[PDB]
Amino acid sequence: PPGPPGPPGPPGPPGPPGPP
Amino acid sequence: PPGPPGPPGPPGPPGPPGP
Amino acid sequence: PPGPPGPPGPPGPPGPPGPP
Repeated sequence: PPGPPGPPGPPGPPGPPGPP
Repeated sequence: PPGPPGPPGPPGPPGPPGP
Repeated sequence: PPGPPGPPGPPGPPGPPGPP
């Protein structure tokens, strides 16, 4: 049989700047 | 063998308003 | 055979504060 799933991916980048 | 890591997460949410 | 890729990473952190 196939091996198991790999681990989770890394966290995404920061979100965008807030508004003024 | 185990598979590769999954993909990057999405961007986070917006920062807060400025001063 | 190799397992499949893992699941997605989590969201990134919040963006920075907006300008004045």
